[PDB]
Amino acid sequence: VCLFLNLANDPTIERIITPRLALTTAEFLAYQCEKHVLVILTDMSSYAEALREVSAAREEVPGRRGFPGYMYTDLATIYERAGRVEGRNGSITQIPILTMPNDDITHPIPDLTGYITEGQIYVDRQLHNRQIYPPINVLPSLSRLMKSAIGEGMTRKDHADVSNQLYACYAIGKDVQAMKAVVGEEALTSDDLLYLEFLQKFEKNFITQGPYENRTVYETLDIGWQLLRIFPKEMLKRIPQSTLSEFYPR
Amino acid sequence: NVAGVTLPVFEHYHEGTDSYELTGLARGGEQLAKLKRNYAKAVELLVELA
Repeated sequence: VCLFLNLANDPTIERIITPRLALTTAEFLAYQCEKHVLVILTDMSSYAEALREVSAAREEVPGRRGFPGYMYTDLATIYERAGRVEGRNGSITQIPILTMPNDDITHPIPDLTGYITEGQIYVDRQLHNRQIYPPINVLPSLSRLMKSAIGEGMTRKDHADVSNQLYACYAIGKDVQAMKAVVGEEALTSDDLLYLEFLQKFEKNFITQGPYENRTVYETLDIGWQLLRIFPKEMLKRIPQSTLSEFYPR
Repeated sequence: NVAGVTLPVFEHYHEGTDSYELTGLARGGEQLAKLKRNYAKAVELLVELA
C-alpha cells in the first residue's frame, strides 16, 4: 500500500500536487518494478474546486458554470496515466470517486469524466435508505470492455452469460413489480411470482455484501447459479442448452 | 374486480319448489320432463352468457 493523505485545512496549492505524486509513484511501481498497481483517487469535485482556486489566482476569466475552460486538459492528463505497455509485465488501473453535485448529470465535471473514461458505475440513495449495503444500482451500470476481460481460460467460461441473465431477469422483475403495484395479485401468474422471489432474494443476498465478507468469483458464480435455479430451463432462454447442462442439472 | 375495475356477475339459485310438477298426469309427462331438464340447462347457459 502507498497511502497519501491531505486534510481539508491544508494548503489549496498542495491539493493539486498529491495526485501527480501518486501517479509518479504508481508509474514507477508498475513499470520500473513491473507491478500491477490499482490506484484509487477520491473527491475530484474538490479537486475541481482547487483548480478554480488556482484559476482565480491566475486572473483568468472563468468559463462555464464558473469552472476554468481548461479543466479538460488537466483532467485528461490525470485520467490517461494507465494501461499496459509492450515488453513489460505490469499494468495500472484507475478508479476515481466523483461526488455528483446534487444529482446533476448535466454538471460539466461528471459529463467530461464520462466522456474521457470508459463505462461508469452508479450508486443509489434509495438503496442506502433501505439499509442495504453497499447501495449499488446495477440497472444503469455498464462496463465498457467486459467482454474481453472475462471468458474461458481467464475464469469460468459462462460468467458473462450469467451476468446477462441476471440483468435481464432483474429488469423483468422490476417491470412486473411496477405493473403489480397498480394492477394486483389477482391477475398475476406463477412465473411472475418466481420473478418476484428472485428479485427479493437478489437484493437480500447478492447485492448485500457486508463489511468484512471476503468473497471470491467462484462462490459468487455459485450464488448466482442458485438464484437462477429457482426457474426451470423453459424460460432460461438466452443461454444455449449446451452450456446450461454445465450447472442447471445440479 | 380485476385490475382495479369492477364488473357484475350473475349466479343461478335453484329454489326448492315447483308448480307444474305433475301437469298432464293422466296422459303423459315424461316428454314434458325432458323439456324441463333441457330448458333448465338452457337457463343455466343463458344466465352465464348474460
